[PDB]
Amino acid sequence: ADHELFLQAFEKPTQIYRFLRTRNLIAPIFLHRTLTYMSHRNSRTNIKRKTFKVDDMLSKVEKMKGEQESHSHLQLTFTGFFHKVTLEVLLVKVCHKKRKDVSCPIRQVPTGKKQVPLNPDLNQTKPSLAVSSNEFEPSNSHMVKSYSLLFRVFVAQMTVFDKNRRLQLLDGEYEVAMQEMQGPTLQFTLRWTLRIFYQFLYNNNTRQQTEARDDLHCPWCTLNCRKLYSLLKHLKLCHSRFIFNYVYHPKGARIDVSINECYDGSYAGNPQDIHRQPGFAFSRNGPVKRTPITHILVCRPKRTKASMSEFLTYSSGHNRLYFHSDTCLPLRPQEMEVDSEDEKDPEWLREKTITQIEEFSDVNEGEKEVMKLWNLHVMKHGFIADNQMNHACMLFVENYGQKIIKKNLCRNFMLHLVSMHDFNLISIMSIDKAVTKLR
Amino acid sequence: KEAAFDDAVEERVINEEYKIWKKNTPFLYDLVMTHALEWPSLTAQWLPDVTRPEGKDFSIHRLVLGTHTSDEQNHLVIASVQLPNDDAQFGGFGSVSGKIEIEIKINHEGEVNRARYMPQNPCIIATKTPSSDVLVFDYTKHPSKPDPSGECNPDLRLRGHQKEGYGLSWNPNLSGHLLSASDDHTICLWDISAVPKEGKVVDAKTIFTGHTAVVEDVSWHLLHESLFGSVADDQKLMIWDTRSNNTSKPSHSVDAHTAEVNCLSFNPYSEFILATGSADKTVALWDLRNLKLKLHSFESHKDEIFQVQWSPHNETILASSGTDRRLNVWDLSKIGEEQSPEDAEDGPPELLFIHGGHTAKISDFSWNPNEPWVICSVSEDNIMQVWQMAENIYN
Amino acid sequence: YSFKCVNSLKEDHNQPLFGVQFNWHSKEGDPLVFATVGSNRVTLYECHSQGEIRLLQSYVDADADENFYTCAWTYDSNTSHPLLAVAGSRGIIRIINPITMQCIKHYVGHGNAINELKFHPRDPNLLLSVSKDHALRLWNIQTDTLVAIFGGVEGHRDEVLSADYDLLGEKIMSCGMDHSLKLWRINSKRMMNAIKESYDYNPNKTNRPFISQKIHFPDFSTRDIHRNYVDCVRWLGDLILSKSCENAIVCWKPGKMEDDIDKIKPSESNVTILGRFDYSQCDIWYMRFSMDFWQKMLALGNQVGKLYVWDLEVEDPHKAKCTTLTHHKCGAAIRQTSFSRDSSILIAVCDDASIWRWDRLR
Ligand SMILES: [Mg+2]
Repeated sequence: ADHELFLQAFEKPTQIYRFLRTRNLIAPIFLHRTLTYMSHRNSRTNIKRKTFKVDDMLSKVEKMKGEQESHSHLQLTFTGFFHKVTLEVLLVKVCHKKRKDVSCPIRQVPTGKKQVPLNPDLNQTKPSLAVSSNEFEPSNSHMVKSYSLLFRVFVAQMTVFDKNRRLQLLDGEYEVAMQEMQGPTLQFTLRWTLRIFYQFLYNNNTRQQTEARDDLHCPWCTLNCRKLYSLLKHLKLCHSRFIFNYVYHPKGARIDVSINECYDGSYAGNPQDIHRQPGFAFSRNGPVKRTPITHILVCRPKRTKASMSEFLTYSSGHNRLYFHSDTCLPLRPQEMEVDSEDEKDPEWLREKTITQIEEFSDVNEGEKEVMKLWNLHVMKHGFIADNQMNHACMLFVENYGQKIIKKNLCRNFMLHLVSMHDFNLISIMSIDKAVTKLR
Repeated sequence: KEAAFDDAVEERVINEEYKIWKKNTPFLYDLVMTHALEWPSLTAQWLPDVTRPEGKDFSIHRLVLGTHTSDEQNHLVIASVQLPNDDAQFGGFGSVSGKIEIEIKINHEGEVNRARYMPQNPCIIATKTPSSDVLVFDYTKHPSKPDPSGECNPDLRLRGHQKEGYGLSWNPNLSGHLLSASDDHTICLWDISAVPKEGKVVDAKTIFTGHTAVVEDVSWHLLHESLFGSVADDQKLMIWDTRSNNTSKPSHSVDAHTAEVNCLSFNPYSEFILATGSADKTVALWDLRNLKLKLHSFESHKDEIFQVQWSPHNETILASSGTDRRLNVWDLSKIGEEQSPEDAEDGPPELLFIHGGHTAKISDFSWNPNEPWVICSVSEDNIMQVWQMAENIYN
Repeated sequence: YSFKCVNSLKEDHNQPLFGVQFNWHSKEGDPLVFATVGSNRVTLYECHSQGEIRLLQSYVDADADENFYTCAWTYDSNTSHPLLAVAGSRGIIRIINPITMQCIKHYVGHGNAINELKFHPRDPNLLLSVSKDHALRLWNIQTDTLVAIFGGVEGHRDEVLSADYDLLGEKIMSCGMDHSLKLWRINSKRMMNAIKESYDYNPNKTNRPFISQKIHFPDFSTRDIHRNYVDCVRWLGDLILSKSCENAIVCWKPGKMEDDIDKIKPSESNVTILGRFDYSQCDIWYMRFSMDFWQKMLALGNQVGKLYVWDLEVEDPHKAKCTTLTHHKCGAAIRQTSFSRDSSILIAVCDDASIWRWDRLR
């Protein structure tokens, strides 16, 4: 028993839900508090009227309160740099990304530069002041996202505001470091101027058992179910690629899990894409036509109540991929039209019969040619009723007039007419009539 | 490259997620109706009329659908649906043969970019086309069996635009009054309330130009016959009260969102409540009295937003659709309601519901009359879904 | 005329291999590259001097269980990248681009395992696929369309095994379990009209499915040669070569020595045998022989690990040649032989997922 089997098997379903866990945690598929059996969630009710013509006044007053205050230039000197050359300071302006824009727009405008000493030190001074106007404007409250401050000689950066248009920069002497492309640093000032258990079955060849820690939280999606009922539900529905069973060990709960057997998970889209030569499948970049279908799933619910004892959809249209009768290839939704790839005359048959005729030795070409030219037309229309035979020979020469003439074979045609009358299907009243219509 | 690998992965993931949502549906809705069309659509409109045959358990409704095929003949379509109108009935629920059927086909030149029926006459509808004009039709004047030849009676097309567009709105009070909005940065207005000499040529009565960006949407007032706003990618909403005679300077104009505005809608039951929708993945709203106040923001969509629609039969219920393959349902009453940490990790309170059916960019949706709480949705995957949420959620 | 074991390798999965194929599309001077397919893996090596061989690349299929069977080297007219296609028991045909290390094309239209793949010597988009479905198909690997289906009222009745293009590429032979060997033609007008059509079809253009060609008749056949299975045939100029489990290789021509190859009437009912070749212990089937691009020497694997070599020269097949190069390590079996474009090296696969190498000393 190479237990890697038990491993490899149960390996697969895990990572999937694992990824799905995070995804859903940020990518909700549906608000859980709406769920029926998760009714303990959504503690609030739906009891309120809340007329609207008053919603404004509550905000009309609230905005008087919400308007706290605002800030009303700047000037700051750079204490000499320190390290164990002119400086470069910029004003970068960030705006909101737009429709055609793939990333946020940033505008790095320089307010100016100065000449800092070459990594100076203390007690040597006896000085470049940076003064800023109101470069930022209140109109920018619709276009720019944020403003930051850049510093190079060698890189450094700071930002000016908060998302609430809240300045983050008071006035004072500050000591900061910087990086290139402890150690180098610069100073400056600023101024504004029941225990639960599991058991993992492997078709009884082996198994493994564990115990739930921090129970009533999903061992995969960490969903907080507050009842064995709701937990059992969420498990036997969401993490469906397995199967479960309720054992009720005396210690409070035990669930011996097993893998699903079928779990019919296969692509549910245009059933044709599955076979598009790769690179084109899942194109998702051009409308495509397909056959119409209609399903029904939720018609009228029961709305029963909880019952732990319990714990222990039709079609209309074509729902598959049809194939060509003779090559086993897919069938486009248009090719499945009136074309029915079937009729009375199979090519290979026409060939086979002529060939078989040619086996005969005791015949003249003035006979074989005739027999073939006739039997083929026989096949072509499928004559059965004896009352047809008159019209038959008629149409026969009606088609093969030019040929038998070009064959100069009409005389044996007449011999055939003789034979056929002999077999009681022609009247003399037409035999001649043939040679008549012939010319 | 990378994007290809990544997209393959994303596709497989979406497939899994839809599998799960399907497995989970029964405890979630009061109706599930799915149907596949041969060619997708870009339109949605419930006909305001309903018939309910007796001795049965179901109603009957008619829907207004468009068509954007690949290359072949285009068509305007309206089909039939048998909604269960019953509480005790449940082959499936009613007859065994069919619940949906096409009934109306009309030849069409170019795809359909927009289609709405006239409020005064449902037999009158409009049509936005890949061209730079407008088409109007009355189905009762054409057979359902389509002209095998092709193009047919345009039924009084219009004139006055130079690039295509998507805006479309009759005036509810005034017949014939209809607004348009196209890439021309202009709003063109015809009045077909009386055109005896049709000639298939009517020019727009008035042409407004106040946006300097490609306009996106326009909607009349709901009570006033002389009031309507404007939407372009300027992120500027402009208020256009007519009878003031200035196609250049509107009555009002402000910035709505930081991204381009897409969809716009007014509350029916109120007088002042506006519902706005933009590319900002945001949802704002305003009032006719004062405007310098973004009243609120719904912030859960994860991509652009293309449609907003208030609820009939419900004063405080709205709907937000976009591209994220999701669909939201909000609540104006639960604005900032203290909820449990698990209720909060579920989501903010005022957000009411989220639809989980489609698996592509949700093209369009619609409420309906004649039925309290149901909405049909159309994606780009030839997919039409109709549903009814479970009842317990409200009350 | 002397090869020496200058290297021998072995896999790890130990499951027998079957395929060996030098890339006979080497721009003169480029290194020697060759590949080999096993249970469910492919292998990329390069011949180096001093009996050195260097692992290059390897892929594997996990999603099912298959025992790959054959391979073939080709290129792309568009950008000249090397191209390799393989197929196994599942009956699917895959197409891999080593330059990107990916499969770009897959084909599924058979009903059983596949047994061999070859290409038209001239056209590089024509793939012949022989199966157990009694049907020999033929694809346009470029426009993604089938062309012909040889088999039917007069086809093979049991599990076609092996086929071989003529030297110029207009005539084919086929052999299968039913002791039967049949001739097909390609030069027919109808056929080449079909091919040209195949090179022209847009699915978006028409609402019609492309129309293949069904052929229900060999040009000529017989079963009088062997009284056992036949599992490998080789065109010889205008002569024929074939082997059975009867421990002898035979050369013959249809009809009489006077009978031209291109005048043969379909109802021909005579064949002319010329000579026989001999060896020992080939008492099982599915074992192949190969030949140099210069058609001057003969290689053949063996059941007990031996070898047997002849010359395709004036050496009279009565007493043409006898050359057995042998080593003492594996005598499990040897499936298949393969030469370079020149006659420098010769590889063969043992039944135990072990490789061999023999460097010639002329
Ligand atoms: Mg693919």
